[PDB]
Amino acid sequence: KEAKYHSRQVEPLGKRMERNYEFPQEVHQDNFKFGVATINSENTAKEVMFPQK
Amino acid sequence: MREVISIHVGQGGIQVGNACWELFCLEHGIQPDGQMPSDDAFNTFFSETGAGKHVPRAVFLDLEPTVIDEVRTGTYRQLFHPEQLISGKEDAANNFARGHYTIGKEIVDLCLDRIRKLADNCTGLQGFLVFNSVGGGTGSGLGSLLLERLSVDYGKKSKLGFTIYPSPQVSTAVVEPYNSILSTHSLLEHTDVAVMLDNEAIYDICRRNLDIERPTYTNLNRLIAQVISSLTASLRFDGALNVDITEFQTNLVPYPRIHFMLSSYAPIISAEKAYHEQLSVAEITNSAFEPANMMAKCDPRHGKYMACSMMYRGDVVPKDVNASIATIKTKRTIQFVDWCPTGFKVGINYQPPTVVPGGDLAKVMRAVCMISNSTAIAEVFSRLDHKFDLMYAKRAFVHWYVGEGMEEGEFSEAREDLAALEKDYEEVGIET
Amino acid sequence: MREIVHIQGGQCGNQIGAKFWEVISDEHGIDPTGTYHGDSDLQLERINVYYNEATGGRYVPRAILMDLEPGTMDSVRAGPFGQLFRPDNFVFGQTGAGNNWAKGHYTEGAELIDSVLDVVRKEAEGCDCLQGFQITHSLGGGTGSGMGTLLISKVREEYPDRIMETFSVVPSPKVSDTVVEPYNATLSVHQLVENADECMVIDNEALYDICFRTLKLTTPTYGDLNHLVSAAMSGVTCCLRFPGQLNSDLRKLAVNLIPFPRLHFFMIGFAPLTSRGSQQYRALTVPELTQQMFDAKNMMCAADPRHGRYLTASALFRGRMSTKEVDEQMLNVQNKNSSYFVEWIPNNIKSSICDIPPKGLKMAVTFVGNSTAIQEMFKRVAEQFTAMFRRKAFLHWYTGEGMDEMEFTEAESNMNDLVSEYQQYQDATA
Amino acid sequence: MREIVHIQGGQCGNQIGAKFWEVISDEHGIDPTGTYHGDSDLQLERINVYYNEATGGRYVPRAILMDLEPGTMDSVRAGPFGQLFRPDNFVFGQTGAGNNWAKGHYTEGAELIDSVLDVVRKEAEGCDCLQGFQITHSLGGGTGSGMGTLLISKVREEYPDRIMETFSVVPSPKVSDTVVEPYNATLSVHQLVENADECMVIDNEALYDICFRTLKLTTPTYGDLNHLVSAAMSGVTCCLRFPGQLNSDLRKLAVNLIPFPRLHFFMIGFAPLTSRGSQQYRALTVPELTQQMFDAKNMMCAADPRHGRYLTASALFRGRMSTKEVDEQMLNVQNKNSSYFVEWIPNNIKSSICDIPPKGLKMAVTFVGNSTAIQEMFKRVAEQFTAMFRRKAFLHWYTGEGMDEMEFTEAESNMNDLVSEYQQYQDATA
Amino acid sequence: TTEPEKKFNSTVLIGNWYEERCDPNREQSKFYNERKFADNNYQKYTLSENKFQDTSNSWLNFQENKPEVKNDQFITMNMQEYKKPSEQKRNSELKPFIVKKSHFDKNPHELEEYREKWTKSAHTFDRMYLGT
Ligand SMILES: Nc1nc2c(ncn2[C@@H]2O[C@H](COP(=O)(O)OP(=O)(O)OP(=O)(O)O)[C@@H](O)[C@H]2O)c(=O)[nH]1
Ligand SMILES: Nc1nc2c(ncn2[C@@H]2O[C@H](COP(=O)(O)OP(=O)(O)O)[C@@H](O)[C@H]2O)c(=O)[nH]1
Ligand SMILES: Nc1nc2c(ncn2[C@@H]2O[C@H](COP(=O)(O)OP(=O)(O)O)[C@@H](O)[C@H]2O)c(=O)[nH]1
Ligand SMILES: [Mg+2]
Repeated sequence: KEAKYHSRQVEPLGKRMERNYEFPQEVHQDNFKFGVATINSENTAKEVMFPQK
Repeated sequence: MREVISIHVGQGGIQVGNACWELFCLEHGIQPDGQMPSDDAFNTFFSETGAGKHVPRAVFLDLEPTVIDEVRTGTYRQLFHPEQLISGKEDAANNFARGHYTIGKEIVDLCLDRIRKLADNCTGLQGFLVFNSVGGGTGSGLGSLLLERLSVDYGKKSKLGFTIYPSPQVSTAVVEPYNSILSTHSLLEHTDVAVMLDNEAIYDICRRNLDIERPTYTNLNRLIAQVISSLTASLRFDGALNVDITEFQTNLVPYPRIHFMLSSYAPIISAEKAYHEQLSVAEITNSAFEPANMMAKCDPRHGKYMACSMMYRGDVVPKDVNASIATIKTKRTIQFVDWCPTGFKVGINYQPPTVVPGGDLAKVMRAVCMISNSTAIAEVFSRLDHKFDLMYAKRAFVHWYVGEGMEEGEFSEAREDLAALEKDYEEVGIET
Repeated sequence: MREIVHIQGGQCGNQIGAKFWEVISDEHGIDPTGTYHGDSDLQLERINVYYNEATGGRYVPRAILMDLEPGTMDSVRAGPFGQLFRPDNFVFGQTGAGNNWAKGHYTEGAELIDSVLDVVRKEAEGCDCLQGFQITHSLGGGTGSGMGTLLISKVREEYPDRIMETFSVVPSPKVSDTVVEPYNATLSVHQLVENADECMVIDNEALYDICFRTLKLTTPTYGDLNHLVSAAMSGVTCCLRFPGQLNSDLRKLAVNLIPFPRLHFFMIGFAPLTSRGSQQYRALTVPELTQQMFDAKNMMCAADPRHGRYLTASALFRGRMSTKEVDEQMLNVQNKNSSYFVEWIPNNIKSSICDIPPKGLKMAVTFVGNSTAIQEMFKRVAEQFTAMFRRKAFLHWYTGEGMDEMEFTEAESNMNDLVSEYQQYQDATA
Repeated sequence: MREIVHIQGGQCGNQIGAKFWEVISDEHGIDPTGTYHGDSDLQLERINVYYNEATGGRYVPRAILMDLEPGTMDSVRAGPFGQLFRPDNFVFGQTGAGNNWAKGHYTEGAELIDSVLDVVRKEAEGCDCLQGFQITHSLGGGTGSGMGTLLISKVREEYPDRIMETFSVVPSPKVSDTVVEPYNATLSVHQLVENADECMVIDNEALYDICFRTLKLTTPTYGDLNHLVSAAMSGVTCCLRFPGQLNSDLRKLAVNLIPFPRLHFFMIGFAPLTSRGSQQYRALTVPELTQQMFDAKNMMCAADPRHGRYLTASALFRGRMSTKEVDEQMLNVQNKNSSYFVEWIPNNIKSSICDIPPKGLKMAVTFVGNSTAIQEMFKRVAEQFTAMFRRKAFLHWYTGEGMDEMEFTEAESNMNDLVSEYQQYQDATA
Repeated sequence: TTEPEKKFNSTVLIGNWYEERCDPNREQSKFYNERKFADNNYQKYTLSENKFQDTSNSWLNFQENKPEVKNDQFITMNMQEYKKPSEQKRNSELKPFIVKKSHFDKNPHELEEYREKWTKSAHTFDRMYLGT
């Protein structure tokens, strides 16, 4: 009953301040881990020479 | 085959070692009982008991029983070896002479016995890590005595000191400048590498980046543990460019006296506002050098840079590292010492950071931990010298020290040593 | 026959060799299990140049992996093609050198080198008649730069008539990863110049430039760099292992590239190199192979070849072609760029032809050039060295393991003299 | 099957035997009802060594319980595992000895020993090939120290060829329990040097300090001390009962540890001993076992073994391990402690290996040592005896049964001769 | 600063408490989670037992509770090593570095995809020798 003081959902006891966002739960819940991207590795690296074709 | 021994003294060191040991155990997947559920990287920190669990290579020392007993009764009761948790009976009570002349002399023998019984099992000892808050009597005294004993008992083995100097204005005790300056004199000629960890900087980082306005000690300990893991991960995780403990002092120490470095870590963002951005390598390495993110309350813009060693962990690429370092060199606000054309050392590791459930930190691929030797560090020594001088002008609190057996004239020697140290810094900092 | 052994040290050298042996095995049709599975008879025709036989008919390379830290071999043994190497040949210390030249050359290297020298002696007496030694190492690392060159001295003092080959990866200031490259680099090259019969230099920044510009792939890797360097390795000796119009060995190159005994530092290059998307637009011809082989941007070094004059050049062609096109176009390129070729040595370009091209390609070219442009590398390295040394920075750690500043003074004086001597002939006129 | 019979008298001997038989039954899987319920077949080939077979498939120990008072046997029969002993092997008087050696060795012992001699003879020809006798008793008491030693004399007269070992609980000066120890202590110790082939000393003070320092248990009782002694004595004859790589019996130990007929006093020790907190936290290896077994404070005797030099030592490893490590451990401990070993005899440490570790462990070590530091206990006892005898205190109680001071003087003289002759080898140089 | 004799029941921090807390015969060994480990009263309304360490009842023969010990405690070298030449395998413990078990030994499928992946793939050996 004191939860809604505008001082609880802010500056809580050693915890995250409740910036209440809503993430897309269809993804993003199991093992997603931030970052810009997977730094997409260039297709073909070591067979550009000796093309094997 | 490669191992390092960890020493904790003073309740601050104990409480930060606790945080280090949740993090290492969770990183290696070991449950609190010490058993592994289901290669041999753990050999860096742990040792097989012969059948089943693993035991850490750590020792805890204190003259006050409460913290050690809380450790013995906490959730990690079944992990630590029972007779390496050395506890005394009566606390030093912020008196450096108490912890260095009367009470610590009785416990140093047991500590040395345990250190020997740990080192004989080890075969490829990399070195020692030591944790101790500086402003406390028992911490300073036992750190000094242990370091002095070890330097003559073992000789040339590397030793790393993770010291927490007092904040510029924020303070807890009222006499901690005295024991801080004394312990600094003691460890100046005994420690190969000492790092700065004044707490007010961590409070600022937690307030700004983590956005927690009332942080508790656990968060600070968690950050320090993350930094330790970042430093050490190269020994127990494969990487494209690995660096050992011995590959720190060979590249960070221009002169034998100058071995105090300050560290920074990045990225520090909560999971709440990290999903919204990308955190590329260039911006994380810029934030690493950004002055307010240094966990030492010193302004790097007020002095020159001497040497920078940075560890990248995750999926970083050497071309990206070179592209970032070129921009850092191009930037004008940061200038290096004249007689070092190149001053960067770079390490790269694959295993991305781990996150503790219920913690504040967030789980990314790319992380950077930077350790810098710079000429700007003289400010903290000057301000502590001033605080010492104001108190020592009228011999305040001197009786509490002189009645414990420590000689009156010892303070003058430490004062002269500090003056010599700042003289050496200002002499090195000039260009040719 | 005219057989040559492989030894390697330092992590950079081990990474280079771990892919060079892959290239050799792929060319000769040898599986990672050591059993031949090729199709042609010429594949086993000169397998002796690099391989030994064991009971049961399996092949083993004669390479000796040697250093102070076991982690890199712990990695490479689990890696691809790590099963070929003889498990006895691995020799590693338990301390590591910590990128300190003193620790890698005086206190740990001298102690450890007895076993590796013994195994080298055994492998040397094993062959019917040795041709020479070839080395892969990096000059920026402590254990490599020190222990490798000490081993070179020890091998030279016993085998004064054989050939010495070194592939040295020198530190360029553009991509710097350590703080102490100049010291150990100059210390290593001091001893290297007196004993090595041939040394050619490679640059990581130059390799990055090649990978960005010619192949145009967005994410280069150490594997890619090692592979192209290994192709350069193979192209030198392919003529020694396969028949051709004009067979030319290591001693051929030695007599034909070195006018004076102290000028044995080279820069190399490989052609063709094309991007994946443009590989079908190019129509493989000797003319374009030559124009690419002489491109300045295609060199594997930071040295700019048009900043100086070529003392001599050599080309190794692989594949089937007429000799008339090759030598006529060699004359053409010599005439059109006569300003960049020294005048008192007429006809200063070697041509050699081998009838077996590399895998998957019809024609290939390997270029080795001795020119005066390489002085810039030593100039910048010496500048860094003197900047660090004038203040005695990082010096007491080198001094604490038996050396003094007199050695460093001698090294810098010798290298400055070397640079002056190397540039002397550039302005020499007939 | 080279069996041995067991004899015990006095309260201490009865308690030690009660715990020893419990330990042996636990090792061999025997119920308190005497029914076998083991798992492996290795528990039955040598079950006849300690147990005779009765009707119904049950087993009975071949032990003799002897005393001057009925309370001791009334307690042991009521205690656990009291159903193993047959009622016939109990033998007791009705008067008691009262710590009076004369009463237990001249008046009551002489008239009572006929029955015990009869029963021990019956048990002796019960077995096919007797191996020897083992006795457990205390010298500081009356009935044990008198009647048991007189029985020792009689049995040695009857069987000169068999071997007799004794486990003697001597009075320790620190833990003083009775006021008339030195008299009967000297009187007993005289009568062992002529008969006992092996004697092993045990001290209650040493047991207490072991429990307080190594075990760190707050409230030890006599049960734990008995358990320690039972384990230590059981580890002696493991090789005789179980297969192993190097079998060794009591005769081997005697020949291998006795340089001269009058030096048959030993101090024993057991390993590994650790507290309850550190049960899982330390590793069981041959180096750790051999490091602990040679600790000065781990011995079962109050004497400090680092004040003298060993003549011979013997170790009986149990479990499965490598023999090279064992032998190298003895060689290392012999080289690092050359000052604590007599020099004119080389290789004075014996090794034995049995493949069956005790229940609840995986390796164990029993150590038996003959060293010149054992004489301190005899010197202290001699001092007490002389000081108490110069005033003829308590002497009339002994003289009241035809006992004379002439043989008191002879006993103390012979014991002093023992001390002198046994310590003169400490400084003997070849 | 020396050891004190027993003064208080095991449950306090007077000297030498840990051992008798580890001892299982004492009723103190086995404590409750709501005893300490408690943020607030309303969170939990039923106890749970946690037990103090994992120690056997008898100080000696302390390697009990390990199922492997009973299994391997009655084996000797002869039965261990001389079983039968038909189904005998080597039990010696070689040097760690010699048994690294490289990647292709770890997974064989890579091995047979390789070869026709990159071995014997499009070699063109043309020799201009007039006799050949
Ligand atoms: N960052 C951090 N600092 C701590 C911690 N604990 C104590 N400190 C600092 O240490 C200073 C005093 O030293 P303490 O560690 O508390 O105690 P001590 O050094 O062992 O000396 P004593 O008080 O005599 O026991 C305080 O001013 C704190 O700022 C901790 O857990 N984390
Ligand atoms: N070609 C190649 N060079 C590498 C690789 N890894 C590191 N290097 C080079 O090795 C140099 C550092 O050498 P270092 O490790 O100190 O030599 P060490 O002391 O003998 O181990 C760097 O300048 C890199 O350019 C690789 O995988 N391939
Ligand atoms: N270790 C041990 N010592 C005992 C035990 N019972 C008695 N003693 C020792 O034996 C001594 C007394 O022996 P005593 O009973 O008079 O021998 P007795 O007269 O022959 O029966 C005391 O000093 C005790 O220390 C026991 O159960 N265990
Ligand atoms: Mg405290």
